[PDB]
Amino acid sequence: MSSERTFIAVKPDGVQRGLVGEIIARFERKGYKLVALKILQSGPIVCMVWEGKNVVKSGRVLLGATNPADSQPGTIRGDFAVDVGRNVCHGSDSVESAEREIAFWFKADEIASWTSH
Amino acid sequence: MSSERTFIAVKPDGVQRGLVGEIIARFERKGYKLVALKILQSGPIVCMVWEGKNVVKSGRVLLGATNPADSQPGTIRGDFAVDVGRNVCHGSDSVESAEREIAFWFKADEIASWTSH
Amino acid sequence: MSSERTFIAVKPDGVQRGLVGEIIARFERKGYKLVALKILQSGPIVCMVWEGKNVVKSGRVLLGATNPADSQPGTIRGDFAVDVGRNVCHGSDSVESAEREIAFWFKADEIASWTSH
Amino acid sequence: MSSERTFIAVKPDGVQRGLVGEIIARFERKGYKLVALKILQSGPIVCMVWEGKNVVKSGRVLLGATNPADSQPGTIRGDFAVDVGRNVCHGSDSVESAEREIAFWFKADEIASWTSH
Amino acid sequence: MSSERTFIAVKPDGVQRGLVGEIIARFERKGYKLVALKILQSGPIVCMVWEGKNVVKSGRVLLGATNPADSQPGTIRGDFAVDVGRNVCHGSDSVESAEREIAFWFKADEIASWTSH
Amino acid sequence: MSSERTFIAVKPDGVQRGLVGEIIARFERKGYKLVALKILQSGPIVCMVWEGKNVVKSGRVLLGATNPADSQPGTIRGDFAVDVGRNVCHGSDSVESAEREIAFWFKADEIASWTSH
Repeated sequence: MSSERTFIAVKPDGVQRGLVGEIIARFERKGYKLVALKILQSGPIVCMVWEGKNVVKSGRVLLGATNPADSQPGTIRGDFAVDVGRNVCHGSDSVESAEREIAFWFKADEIASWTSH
Repeated sequence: MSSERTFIAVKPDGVQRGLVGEIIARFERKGYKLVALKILQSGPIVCMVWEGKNVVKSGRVLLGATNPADSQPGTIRGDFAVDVGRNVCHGSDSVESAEREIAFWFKADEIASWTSH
Repeated sequence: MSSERTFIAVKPDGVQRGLVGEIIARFERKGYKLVALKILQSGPIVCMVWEGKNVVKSGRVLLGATNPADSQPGTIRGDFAVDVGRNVCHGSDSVESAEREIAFWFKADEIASWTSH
Repeated sequence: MSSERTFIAVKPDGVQRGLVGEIIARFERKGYKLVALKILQSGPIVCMVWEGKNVVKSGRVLLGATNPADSQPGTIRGDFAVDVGRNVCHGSDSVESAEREIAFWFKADEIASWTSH
Repeated sequence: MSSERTFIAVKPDGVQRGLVGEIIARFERKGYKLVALKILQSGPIVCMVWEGKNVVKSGRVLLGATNPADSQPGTIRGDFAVDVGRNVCHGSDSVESAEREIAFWFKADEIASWTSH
Repeated sequence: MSSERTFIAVKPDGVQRGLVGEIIARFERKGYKLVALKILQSGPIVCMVWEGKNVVKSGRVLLGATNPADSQPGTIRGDFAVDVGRNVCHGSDSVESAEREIAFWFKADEIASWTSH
């Protein structure tokens, strides 16, 4: 509707195979503003937050069905995943649980903000 | 020689034109391990730290001569910059000042670490 | 069926974000012959005409549903548009109105022609 | 289920238009192990064999419906074919006829094998 | 220095092999404003005009030395040409003969103009 | 001068990181005819033979200086290698030793041949 946020993350298997550039770029080219980032340490992981109108449903469509075997080429699991264990990434589930996800990972100051062009 | 670090950053004009995916990927494909990331707010900026043997001279070669007019296609300023004012990025200058740069921006815990494959 | 023509165009928002290369190439790689081009001046716009068997339905499938929110990644609105106001391009609607569109924009001589390989 | 094989091949029209790199890479990036290759001489052709869990249905989804006019952008016929005569490639049909196809083209020794990472 | 123009063109062999998308995009991504286009009919050809500070020397560096055998990968002849007969394109020679080239091909009205972002 | 051959090969580290598509395509896009292929089994390896006028010096320029630290972005070692141990590939050394290399690996029949377009 306006200025809604959502939460993506990159599982240990993505990071390890060299995919962090690829994911980030697909979000840039759609039009969505990036607003916080960091890494953390099984294996390591990358956390982010993306802002624009509908970022919630759009994200889910970019990623592809959660069971690789069901997803479509053109999407991220469609071009790179094979099983549900090793499925490369997680994206925020609903315009509610965006918050329980964000607020549980990102302290107040970390989130920046600015106007685009 | 081994396990040396260096410091890249993405200027406000890069970020604004949608280049953060592109830069990150060129580092992934050469072989170098990524080890910390964050954003900050003129305009916003992205900070990183990359680890492997020679990451210092390699980085400089990936970016291209500081005066766009002098740099070569195939590199980052060669494919995307036109003048020295608006030149997209900064990369660490020497195996010394890597530190004065890192330590001045990144607190102890932020830097992670792990073994690759 | 044979040697049918159609009419694509690039809205002011496409042109402004730097997409004219991208669109043109997707038509080249499918197999379709290009046969006229020009630019014009809100904002500026790019006009074209493409020839082969079925170019009409194929074009529509390459572009994606007119409401970005409905279209699929892999297509042009799927990878780059977010709302219906700012939806990047227009493609010819039917094997009839191809003409009312062409003939209304392109004078007799402008249309070239040649044999391929 | 485990360690199943399948058989892809590249028709004379693919080879002639310069597509052998493109096809091979789409298989590499999904995760599947390559295990034999060769060429042969109408026109010439390229034969291969790919191994992992489900390689059979996955292959078919990567290629797209056999009638170009029916297939979806993001897939190989979706991005490059126009008619059913000149449709670029053939991929193995079922977990049975994988064999009648393989064994009819590839002598015992040609098939290699190794462990991945 | 400011707002200088230059003249690129695409030879019959480029056009025929499917390169018009590729060339145009390399100019878009550097930063230069596009300002007129058309096609014409041996074989057909594509004409253009590009505007920004230094577009003259930059163009020449993007294309590569005129003798393919001498040019460097990363540039247009470096990635696609083999001999000097069949060398894909022509780019304007000097900030003078930009004019004798432009004015000899493009009537007054065809050249548009606009402000960017 | 005409119809000279040369010999490329892909080391175990290339194959393992998923590069066989990438290499092959760079040869396709320059213009050179492919004429034999196979695989073999430390680790496995891929062998090939490429034909056109000057394929010998061109190949060497596409690959980059043998010491990664010396080579230039835009080339294959420039974009992907870091040390001389793990340097991804080998390409034929001179218009003589093309033969001692070819003939030592490829039996008479394996080499095909055909006319292009």
